[PDB]
Amino acid sequence: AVVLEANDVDTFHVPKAFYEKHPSKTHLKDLDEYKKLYDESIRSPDTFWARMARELLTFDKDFQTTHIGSLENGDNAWFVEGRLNASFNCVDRHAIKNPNKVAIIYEADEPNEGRIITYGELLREVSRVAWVLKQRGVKKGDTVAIYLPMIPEAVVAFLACARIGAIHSVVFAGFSSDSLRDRVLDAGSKVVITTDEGKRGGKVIGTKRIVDEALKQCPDVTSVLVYKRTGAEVPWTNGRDIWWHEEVEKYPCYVAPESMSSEDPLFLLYTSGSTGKPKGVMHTTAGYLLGAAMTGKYVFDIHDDDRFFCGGDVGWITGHTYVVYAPLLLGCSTVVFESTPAYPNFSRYWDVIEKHKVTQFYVAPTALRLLKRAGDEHIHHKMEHLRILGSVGEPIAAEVWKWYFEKVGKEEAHICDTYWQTETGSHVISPLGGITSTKPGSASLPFFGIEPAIIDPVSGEEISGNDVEGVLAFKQPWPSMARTVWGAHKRYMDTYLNVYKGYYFTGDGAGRDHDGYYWIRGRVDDVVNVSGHRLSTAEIEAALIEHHQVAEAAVVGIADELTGQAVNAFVSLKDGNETTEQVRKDLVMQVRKSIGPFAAPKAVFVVLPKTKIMRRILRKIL
Ligand SMILES: CCCOP(=O)(O)OC[C@H]1O[C@@H](n2cnc3c(N)ncnc32)[C@H](O)[C@@H]1O
Repeated sequence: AVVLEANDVDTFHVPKAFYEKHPSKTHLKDLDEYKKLYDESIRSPDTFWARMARELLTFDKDFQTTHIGSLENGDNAWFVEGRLNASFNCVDRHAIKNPNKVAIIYEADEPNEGRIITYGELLREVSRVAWVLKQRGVKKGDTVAIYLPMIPEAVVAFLACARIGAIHSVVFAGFSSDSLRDRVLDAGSKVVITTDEGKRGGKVIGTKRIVDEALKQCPDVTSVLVYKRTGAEVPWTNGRDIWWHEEVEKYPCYVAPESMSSEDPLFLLYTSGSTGKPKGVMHTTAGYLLGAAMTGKYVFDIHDDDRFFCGGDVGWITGHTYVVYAPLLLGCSTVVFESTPAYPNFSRYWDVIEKHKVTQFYVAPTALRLLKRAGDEHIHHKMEHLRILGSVGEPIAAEVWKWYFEKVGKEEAHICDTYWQTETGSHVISPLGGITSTKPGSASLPFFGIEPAIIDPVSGEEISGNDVEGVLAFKQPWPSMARTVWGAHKRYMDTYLNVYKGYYFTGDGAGRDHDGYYWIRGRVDDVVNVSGHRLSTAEIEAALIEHHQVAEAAVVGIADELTGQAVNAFVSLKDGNETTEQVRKDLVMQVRKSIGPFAAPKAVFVVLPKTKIMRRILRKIL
């Protein structure tokens, strides 16, 4: 009984109403077909992933070799001779079948201020922005920084970069000017797409003013594409800044999509790591797109006429994979939500679902716990078409699971706790919608092409059998796996492939129970997740140490109901001219200037245990 977190927890089947209220049948017949297809995906993956790639993707030129490389050397290449384009698979091929089919369902910050975009309209707007970038010097292989909020213009900026072969480096709207500047210089981006101002939950985000303050140290940026979101008077540097609505009307509504290799870099997504500077994880085209289409088809049970809603932001891989690519690849409607879960009221999430007849909802448990405390007077909507409920970022608690199952799902929808990371590109351990039975707090079985292993951290040896515990690792590579860390492959190898040779190291502790289910126990390294943002404790410590009156700094993350994790900072202060309260206030703002407002610590305590600072003694006292 080594796995104590699985003691007495029971299996939860798919509700009988799921099958009764289903428009069609699910993609897999039963649980055995999963096992049959899963064992095929790990025994002979070369034949498996080849059949899947041609069913879900349409290539310019066919491929011959499914996979070469290994995890030992970090030289993985998938579908090496194939050629394709991301914009074609997301827009063009669906617009060819029927251009009047809905692609994007835009729900603006204020209710009843959105719009509905068809695949034909999406192809035109993507083609126009593609032309604007081409006429601004964007060539194949260049990087473009996307500093946009959750407006439909963000999805257009994604595929416009992919249509011409550019590499889009999306920066979460709300990072400080210093964070944006660093992500621009590291990727060498010469073009940046942004808005004049942002509108989230009634508050205004001065995006354009942040970009201006960031570009003061980014000289190589020569083009800024600004979209008029609020129309407020914003600083304008002429010759460099250009208005979206002005430049868009100059160029044709169609452009030919650049043929890309399977292993051409598709995008960069900068992810905070265990140490040093935030590193830009890279994903190629064919493998990543196949990962998104596969998980959408089998985890979320996405069909043609479905309406998909993911609460994640585009600044995160959740919005990358499941707001943009996975739904559009499969040809359904994706909901682009610009507001907060509690604006103007706590029923907003469900207001959108009922209005747009959403079939699949994807939320973080941190947002569920906040709405659960508010009261059940807000969730009185029928939400008749809600079929798959998804959680991400943390294991869903048994009490939160029941609320998600009864109030939202009406005891008729399948809850899927999906475990994955930015470097996985898509779900790796998750239940299959309408197939896999679940356990509250467990991520259920692994996905196709995911061979998980429990590793003894001290011994570095794999622990076989069930009812085992250790750290989580993958034995063989999968198509969606990240290919490198931009500008630092050595850092990529040491972080993910040199910890346990022949394995991919997730950086999480895990356990496997008697039934074979997996239980994610959280990060092993110095990494925390606050409000959906992945932060490094070492990075926050460096910002605090920069203060002239901070001798040393120590930051540790503990559990928190409001934001998943809470960053608590221990600081040592020399004598100074201003009091501790002023320094305490000045220490929080200093972190906001380096990283952002969300990186602000919950509390700072002027105090230092050492032998090497013991993080455990600092956490346990809290
Ligand atoms: C994909 C969400 C955002 O991705 P990021 O790369 O920012 O963070 C991934 C990490 O979030 C946790 N995590 C994510 N999903 C779960 C999950 N379902 N259960 C437990 N922990 C989870 C795991 O520690 C993981 O290494």
